[PDB]
Amino acid sequence: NHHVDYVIRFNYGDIDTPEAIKKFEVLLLELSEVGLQTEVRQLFVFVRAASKKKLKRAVYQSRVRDWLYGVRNTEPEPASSAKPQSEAERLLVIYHLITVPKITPRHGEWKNVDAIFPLHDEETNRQCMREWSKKTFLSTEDLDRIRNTFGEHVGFYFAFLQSYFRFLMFPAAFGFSCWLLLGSFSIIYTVVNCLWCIVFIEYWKRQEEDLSCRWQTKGVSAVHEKRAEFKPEKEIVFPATKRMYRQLLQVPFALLAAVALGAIIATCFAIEIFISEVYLKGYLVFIPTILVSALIPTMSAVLLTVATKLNDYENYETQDAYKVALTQKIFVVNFITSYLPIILTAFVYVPFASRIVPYLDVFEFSINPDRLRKQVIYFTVTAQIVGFALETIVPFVKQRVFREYKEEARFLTRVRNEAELEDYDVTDDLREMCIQFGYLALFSPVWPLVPVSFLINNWVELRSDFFKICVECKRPWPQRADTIGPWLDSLGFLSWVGSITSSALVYMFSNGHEGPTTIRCWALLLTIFFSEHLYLIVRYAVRSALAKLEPPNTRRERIERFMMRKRYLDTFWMRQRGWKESAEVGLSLIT
Amino acid sequence: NHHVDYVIRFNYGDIDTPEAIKKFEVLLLELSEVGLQTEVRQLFVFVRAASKKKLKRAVYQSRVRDWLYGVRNTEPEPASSAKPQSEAERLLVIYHLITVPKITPRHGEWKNVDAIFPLHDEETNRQCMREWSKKTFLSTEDLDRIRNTFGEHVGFYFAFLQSYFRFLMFPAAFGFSCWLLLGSFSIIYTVVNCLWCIVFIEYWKRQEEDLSCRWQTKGVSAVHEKRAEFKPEKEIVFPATKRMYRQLLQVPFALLAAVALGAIIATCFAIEIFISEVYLKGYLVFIPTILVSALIPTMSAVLLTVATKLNDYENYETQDAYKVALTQKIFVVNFITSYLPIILTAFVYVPFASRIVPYLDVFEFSINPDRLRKQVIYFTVTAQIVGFALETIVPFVKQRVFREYKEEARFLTRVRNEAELEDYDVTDDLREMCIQFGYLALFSPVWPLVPVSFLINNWVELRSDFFKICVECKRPWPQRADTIGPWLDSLGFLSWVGSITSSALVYMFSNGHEGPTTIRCWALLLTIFFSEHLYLIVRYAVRSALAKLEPPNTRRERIERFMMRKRYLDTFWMRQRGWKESAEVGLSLIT
Ligand SMILES: CCCCCCCCCCCCCCCCCC
Ligand SMILES: CCCCCCCCCCCCCCCCCC
Ligand SMILES: CCCCCCCCCCCC
Ligand SMILES: CCCCCCCCCCCC
Ligand SMILES: CCCCCCCCCCCC
Ligand SMILES: CCCCCCCCCCCC
Ligand SMILES: CCCCCCCCCCCC
Ligand SMILES: CCCCCCCCCCCC
Ligand SMILES: CCCCCCCCCCCC
Ligand SMILES: CCCCCCCCCCCC
Ligand SMILES: CCCCCCCCCC
Ligand SMILES: CCCCCCCCCC
Ligand SMILES: CCCCCC
Ligand SMILES: CCCCCC
Ligand SMILES: [Ca+2]
Ligand SMILES: [Ca+2]
Ligand SMILES: [Ca+2]
Ligand SMILES: [Ca+2]
Repeated sequence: NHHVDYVIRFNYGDIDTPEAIKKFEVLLLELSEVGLQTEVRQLFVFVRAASKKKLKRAVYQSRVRDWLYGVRNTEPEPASSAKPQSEAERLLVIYHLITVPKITPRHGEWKNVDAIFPLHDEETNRQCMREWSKKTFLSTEDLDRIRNTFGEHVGFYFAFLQSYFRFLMFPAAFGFSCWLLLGSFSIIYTVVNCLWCIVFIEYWKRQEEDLSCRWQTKGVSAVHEKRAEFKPEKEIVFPATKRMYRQLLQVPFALLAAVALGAIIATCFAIEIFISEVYLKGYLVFIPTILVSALIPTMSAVLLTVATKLNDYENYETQDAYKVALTQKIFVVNFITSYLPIILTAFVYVPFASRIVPYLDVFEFSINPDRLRKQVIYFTVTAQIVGFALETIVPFVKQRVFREYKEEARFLTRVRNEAELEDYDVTDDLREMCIQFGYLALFSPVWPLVPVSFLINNWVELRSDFFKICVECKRPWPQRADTIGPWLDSLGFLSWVGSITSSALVYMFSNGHEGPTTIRCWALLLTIFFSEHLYLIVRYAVRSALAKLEPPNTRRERIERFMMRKRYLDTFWMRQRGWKESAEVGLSLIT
Repeated sequence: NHHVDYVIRFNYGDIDTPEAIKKFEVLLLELSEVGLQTEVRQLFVFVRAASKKKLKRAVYQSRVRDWLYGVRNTEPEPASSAKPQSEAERLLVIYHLITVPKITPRHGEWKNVDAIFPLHDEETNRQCMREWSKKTFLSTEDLDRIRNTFGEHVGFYFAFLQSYFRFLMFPAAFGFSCWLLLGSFSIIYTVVNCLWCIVFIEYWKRQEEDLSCRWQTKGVSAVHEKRAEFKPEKEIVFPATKRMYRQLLQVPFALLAAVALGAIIATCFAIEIFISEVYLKGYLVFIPTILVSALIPTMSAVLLTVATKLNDYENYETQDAYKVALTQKIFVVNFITSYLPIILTAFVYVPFASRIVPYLDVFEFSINPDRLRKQVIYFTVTAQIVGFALETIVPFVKQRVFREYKEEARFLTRVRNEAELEDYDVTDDLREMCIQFGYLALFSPVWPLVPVSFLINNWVELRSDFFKICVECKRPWPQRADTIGPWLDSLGFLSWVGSITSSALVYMFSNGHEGPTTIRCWALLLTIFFSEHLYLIVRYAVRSALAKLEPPNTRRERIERFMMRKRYLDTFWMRQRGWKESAEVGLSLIT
């Protein structure tokens, strides 16, 4: 309540006598530029809009600026009827009316300010957290409500997850038939799956071209806020050619992550085989479990600081390209810590365990035949439950218990209890969706009921993720995007390898595993070359098909830019006696 | 001379008494719409511009129309200083001032008119046919001269061929070292070749984005002339969804062309092996040569009429998409009649001739070891000479001899001698360049001196193709394009397979051919999977590198559309006493 748009908190780090001076500078610069800077702090500084006229100029100066960079594409309405018409759109102007240069508190670094965040609208969360908890799919008018608050970068998540949930009803039905009627490893199911994983990619690439155009946000790559942490050396900047000689260093980082995380997973996989040989039994089972659940959360956390100390080398003048180039350096960790402990089961054991059974240095064997099937149960069913309680229930209990040991203006506690909470990142929430797409592409022929396990998940995960933004963490400031970003390029790579891994897995499991038995000459490498090249000419056929059907929300963009230019537009021997005698020459010619 | 812009000829087919009437209609419709329709025919009708004012309106009505469809992107200059400033640009308005509906003679069909064509400017051909016959590369000011006449669709050919000639100096030097120092089949040369074939593709895709922007023609896909041969069923048209159920029939056509042309090439290859067995000797050599040089020119000519009777099924409302969709149906013939007689040598003989020697039904054998090397000489060296004389010298003699047996206004013969000539097609001229790129990608490790054979060719072929447009065939009317078209998509496919075919050819020629000897299990299919997947992550690295460096002619497009929109733009508990008292609250808080 109380018409607050943002708060601005303070750290109290050092000696107060320059901090008296710095408090003026973070307050003089506001009141010279925005209005009604107020504090009933303790320290956090409230901020309002200035007037019902100085705000209306700032909305018009923003609707002009994205127009002439080629986003809005209509004409900007003037300051007479310049109502913001959206709660997220008004909060977006104010944050650009604070964060931008030429105004900055520079909220992360180079000053002494902790965070800037808006306040929740509790009465419209409570009437939606219970509203679409009953429906099985929420409508386009419901998704625009998640756009008119929380910005659009949060809005592309819940529309992706909705469109992911809507297409999962086809493999969940068809995989149910292949489980109940067929057995596993069926040659029909692994073909329909890879044909399914093409259409969902090529539908969503067409779907973003509607939804980033219907929300008037197609082309925001031109309009990105700059990073303060940027070191140019010229003026009207940094040469992009010097990036390529320094982004080339990213490839020795990817070799390092595959060789450091590759060892720790292969070590802890080798030890838990060794209890099947030698073994006290029940005590020693959790010895590889302790080591793998403590080292790769630590070793990956080392590789974040290596990636961060690498990513701040290359300058990346825009804020978006910094977050994208960091995320593409983390997916090589996320590919290798989540798919390697099941590649190493399916492609090492059942090929050969007789070669690696006589090596007894970590102090008769038939293969336990369901080591693979039990392990693909563990992520897609079990870890979807213990991962549900760990991101929603357990941090909700941690924040509730923490307030209980602590215990005209009562909401100054409520703002203070909101200021303690965490801060949402959609990139942290897209990686749990992009990776679990991998198990549906890479390892679905083992136990074909895995799309049923994600169908039940993604209905609940759609609600629990809207739960955690409203009551568990603070409100994200409204951020704009024209796509989900790096993941769409990586959701297509992850279905590439799913065509190689599946069709190689179907051939060996032709009614016998037997870990030197299966032919590889005309069989294994041939069905990889043939299946994967049949993958490519199908996605070439689907992508070239959907590019010929433009959807209506982007057809109304091309027509509307036509009408804009329509309105700015609106602001010597010859003697044959014309044609009546020239035709008389032709009538004379008859032979 | 004589200020003629186009001529319009006539057929004299049927009985003259409605042809008296039809002569009025093709002349009344001109003089109501254009000026100075004149004939000193025999029949062909001259046509001029109307005035120095009615022409200037038509140039302005064309510069407006491509602007508001988003091509010209500046503002159109008004009719005061609306000089056409180009010879091809003035002839382009007149042809659209004749051919377009709502005016049509519809020059191909549904009336009785044969052809419309402009006249050559002989004095500026003669001063350029000898001018750049001395230089080794012609400049950007020389290429604009081939743009300001002959349109732009001819202009993208001579700029592609120039940029192809400029990058061929690197394999011609490096392949000369690999021939003189190394032998054939060297593992270094086949890697640098496939790395070369990526950069030339990814440079030219970046180069068209300059050259179709510097010529003010980026986005002409919006502005295409319609086809008269078009059968809609609605109004404000034909559903594009019905195309996909009928373009699906293109794939059984491609199976038919590979099985009809596949037989005749495999038959005539089998017979010329059979003279190496049984054999009179010298008479019987040319028996497969006669059959293969007479059936595949006939059998392909059948497949044009099948493709044409297929392509007119799907409507293709634009003129460009008809020519593109025909050309993509002919490349499956051109792939299979030009590369199959050397795939079938390299991948059948030296794998196994002992299996196919005992089959003697077409009435000891060591393999003639240079059947492959002598055959790859034949296209890349010999057929480049007998193909030179067959497209330039021999049709020049055919047109010169034909006039000699025949033998105030002398040029009415010159126009009549120009009207007899052939008509140029750039698509017929790009296919001889796109296919000979295939031999440089697909079969370069045999006899590595093949880029020297195309370097000498492409200097001569650049001049002889400019020779044949000026004196051998009539002038093409100025046609616009923003790319070379279908070939750029097919010049990348043709380097895909060149990474598979080369790296498989290096493995079976590791110092022994021996047509069951080479391992294929861990060797042949493995070096295809690894080499080709290393091809893909290199072209992903090159394409993502060049997309980060925008060239200046398209940077001056994005800035210039910014300045266009710049000019159309130019046509309640609160009491804390501002900030000077709000800061006084923070100074009190010290502990
Ligand atoms: C279950 C082990 C038996 C392995 C031997 C059978 C392999 C010989 C038959 C090849 C089957 C694959 C044919 C090539 C792939 C075609 C898919 C496009
Ligand atoms: C010349 C005939 C000899 C064939 C046997 C040699 C094959 C065994 C060594 C494999 C060489 C290729 C290694 C895999 C390709 C790596 C290229 C990325
Ligand atoms: C607009 C949503 C279209 C629904 C199509 C769902 C069909 C799922 C199967 C996809 C083809 C394999
Ligand atoms: C761990 C991967 C290397 C193991 C090699 C196993 C060799 C066993 C003999 C099979 C011969 C191909
Ligand atoms: C579309 C790519 C997946 C096709 C899978 C086919 C696998 C064929 C294996 C047959 C072995 C008997
Ligand atoms: C980038 C477009 C790739 C898909 C089009 C090429 C199809 C490649 C098939 C190659 C099979 C040998
Ligand atoms: C503008 C033309 C650049 C010339 C570059 C030619 C270099 C040829 C070798 C290409 C790299 C393999
Ligand atoms: C023409 C292609 C089929 C020829 C098959 C040759 C078989 C020879 C014996 C080799 C066994 C793989
Ligand atoms: C870049 C793709 C071409 C690479 C060719 C490598 C071929 C390796 C063959 C080695 C066999 C001894
Ligand atoms: C269309 C983009 C294709 C290139 C990017 C994907 C790279 C594929 C490499 C897959 C290796 C297994
Ligand atoms: C080991 C996997 C390394 C590559 C991860 C995917 C990065 C490419 C995305 C297109
Ligand atoms: C036998 C070759 C058939 C395919 C020819 C290439 C058509 C695809 C172009 C991308
Ligand atoms: C047989 C090759 C087909 C390729 C189509 C893109
Ligand atoms: C090892 C896979 C690398 C893929 C890079 C696109
Ligand atoms: Ca989850
Ligand atoms: Ca979550
Ligand atoms: Ca030629
Ligand atoms: Ca030619």
